[PDB]
Amino acid sequence: NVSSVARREKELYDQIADLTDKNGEYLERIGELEERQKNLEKLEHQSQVAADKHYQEQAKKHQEYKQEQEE
Amino acid sequence: NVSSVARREKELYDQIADLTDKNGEYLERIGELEERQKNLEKLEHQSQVAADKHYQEQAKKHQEYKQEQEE
Amino acid sequence: SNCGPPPTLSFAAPMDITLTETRFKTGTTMKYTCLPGYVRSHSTQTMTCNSDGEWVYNTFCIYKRCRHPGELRNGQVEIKTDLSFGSQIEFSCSEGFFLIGSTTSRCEVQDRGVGWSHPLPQCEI
Amino acid sequence: SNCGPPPTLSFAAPMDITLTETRFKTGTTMKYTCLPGYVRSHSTQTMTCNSDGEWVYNTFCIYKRCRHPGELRNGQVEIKTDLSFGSQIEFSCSEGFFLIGSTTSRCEVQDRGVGWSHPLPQCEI
Repeated sequence: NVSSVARREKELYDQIADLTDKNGEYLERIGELEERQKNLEKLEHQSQVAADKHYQEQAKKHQEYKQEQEE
Repeated sequence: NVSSVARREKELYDQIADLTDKNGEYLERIGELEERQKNLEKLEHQSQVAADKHYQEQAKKHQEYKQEQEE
Repeated sequence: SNCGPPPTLSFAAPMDITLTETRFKTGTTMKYTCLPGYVRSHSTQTMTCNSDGEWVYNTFCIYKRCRHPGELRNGQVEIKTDLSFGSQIEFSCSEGFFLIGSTTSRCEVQDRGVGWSHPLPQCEI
Repeated sequence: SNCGPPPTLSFAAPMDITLTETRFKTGTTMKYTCLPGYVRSHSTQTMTCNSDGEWVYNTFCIYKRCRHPGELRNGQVEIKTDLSFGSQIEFSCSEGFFLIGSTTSRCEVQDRGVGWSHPLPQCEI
């Protein structure tokens, strides 16, 4: 009795140190995913803003064509 | 006193709850995130195969053209 | 080489209420949502089909932990095990004192988390 | 209307060294790591410089926690508070017995985590 009660007290205190540790490994991971996904968000953005610069240029180059097709 | 050792029961058992619970919400987040990052990698992938296609189509619509400056 | 219909779990149910076709090609992976009473224990919540004609996976939903019910003045709160979903706790009073309430309480689902089936009893005189 | 040097923290240190410039640009966010003895309570580990010119943040590192020191046979272990970093515990024997070992223990940084500054004493006849 004296030795099973103090055993539960060990178990609880053992668990608490562990949960606050898991808790640590976990937002270690969501820290690094939230990071990539901020990087990837910027990369894909950069790509699009480029493929839009270019679509705009080719759109002028076809406007030039259409003209030269009388001149 | 045995009221402050049974306040200790609750005080501990409360940690093991509000920890165990936020353990499974960090997992909830790693889920959402590990998922998202997979849904993105396929979004960007499908945007390269589309880009590779339309390029391969333009490279054709060029050779057809070049083959008309001669024809 | 192929598997069959997904095994019914005791901690999670298949994602879509689908027909469950009696055959699945090797490699097919099913997604699962945690049953009420359970939380996520692993990150990914899935099961895969190997080249042995079997469904292999992790144990990815554990029991939610009930909070302690309050202090029981002039009484004992008896925790055989823990406050995990399903686990019972029993109450009792001191010697002079009599118990105005329920003797026992189950950790069942309340809202979409977990609570105590019966409230803390009274211990008066 | 801009940001001065960074305020020293009890729980975190920078990741990219502080030369403590006379000022910082409004909006710049600085990267922090956990001090030994601490773990993270929050996903993001930083602090930015707002439009007023001060650093603004949450408390992203809290204390690590030691495990129980073990069951003191025929003695009792007194946890004033918790086993959280730099918390002291005290031990003590039953009336029959006397203490061989240490009377106090501190939760201290022990290489890659937190341990007990002194081990369990024994309670001898």
